[PDB]
Amino acid sequence: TTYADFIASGRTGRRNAIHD
Amino acid sequence: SVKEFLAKAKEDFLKKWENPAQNTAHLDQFERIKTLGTGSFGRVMLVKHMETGNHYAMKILDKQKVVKLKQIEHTLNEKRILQAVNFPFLTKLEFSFKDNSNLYMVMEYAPGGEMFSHLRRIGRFSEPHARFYAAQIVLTFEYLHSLDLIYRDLKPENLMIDQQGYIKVTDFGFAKRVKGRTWTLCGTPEYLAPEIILSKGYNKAVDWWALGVLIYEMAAGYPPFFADQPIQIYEKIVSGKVRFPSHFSSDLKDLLRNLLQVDLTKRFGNLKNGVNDIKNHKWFATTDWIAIYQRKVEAPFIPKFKGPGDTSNFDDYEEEEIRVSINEKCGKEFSEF
Ligand SMILES: Clc1ccc(C2(c3ccc(-c4cn[nH]c4)cc3)CCNCC2)cc1
Repeated sequence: TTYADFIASGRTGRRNAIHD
Repeated sequence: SVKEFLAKAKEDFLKKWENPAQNTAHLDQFERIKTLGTGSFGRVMLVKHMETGNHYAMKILDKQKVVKLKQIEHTLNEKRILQAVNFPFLTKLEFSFKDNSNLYMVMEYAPGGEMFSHLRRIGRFSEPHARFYAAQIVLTFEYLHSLDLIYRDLKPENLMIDQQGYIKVTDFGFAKRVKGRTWTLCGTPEYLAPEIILSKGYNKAVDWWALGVLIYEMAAGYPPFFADQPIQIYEKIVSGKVRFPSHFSSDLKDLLRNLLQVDLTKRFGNLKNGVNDIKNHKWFATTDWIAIYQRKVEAPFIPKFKGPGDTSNFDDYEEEEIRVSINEKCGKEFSEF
């Protein structure tokens, strides 16, 4: 399931901003 | 009339914009209580103002780290804008000041924690739940954009739930006052419009795209484009293909198709009728925009609180010294702060 893929991913925590 | 309120709102903003408030407090007017989170060049703490006993959120930035990360103009932007604005769903500055090593921005404390924490715990919101929050973002962006401000970092991490269950947008590190187009590669990967990814000049339309990502994430429980690495995510954003959960209503899907539109001439918010395309869309049909601004609508979730200065809706972070050098750092760079 898409939920399961999300929850298994490395990006369920607080996401940082980008820069150059 | 939306037109009249915004006209006065702009008169109020310009006066503070052209004459920024400066040095309105000092560190030892505040009892430091707890850290609510971290950033690359600083952090945010709960503090108590000794004079009033009011609790506040205090963003503490390390001037040397700001310079290293090339965020000087952006940080000046943040303070200049925040001291000038005033809207129910934004944490504006109550005080700002600096000392030898640090910059400081004090804002109204939101006891409920981040939307992020609640969204992740509960899994996902109901469409009415997500619509309640979306409306407040629709109105804030209406306000900001009328002032020529682009926000550029919409995400659940930046949305604080207050004692009444209403939102406050916070962290304006990337906010900028610009007429026309700008080029900075900034924001959060999941929320970046294709314009930003493809190094085009862009404008406030990128905020309306990020609204589309937020509404999806709120209603789905995950973002429309995710992966393990940023480059996998940008691949997905530019492709122009989003799949919606089967529980997504027909109206929601249509809204999101129009927010998450790679074509700038077709993206809602960016058209000739501006924000009304969003406001008069079927998914918001039940929304009373005035009642929402007035806080008369019953919030679908009110946070648990046990007295003022309570922090149980925030995570625990390691507490760290605020060191104040005897030598002034970066005086020239931050002279206007
Ligand atoms: Cl430097 C920095 C920037 C942002 C934060 C966060 C933050 C927490 C609380 C508040 C806050 C403002 N008013 N009440 C709470 C603002 C920003 C927002 C992003 N996620 C981590 C926390 C902490 C530190």
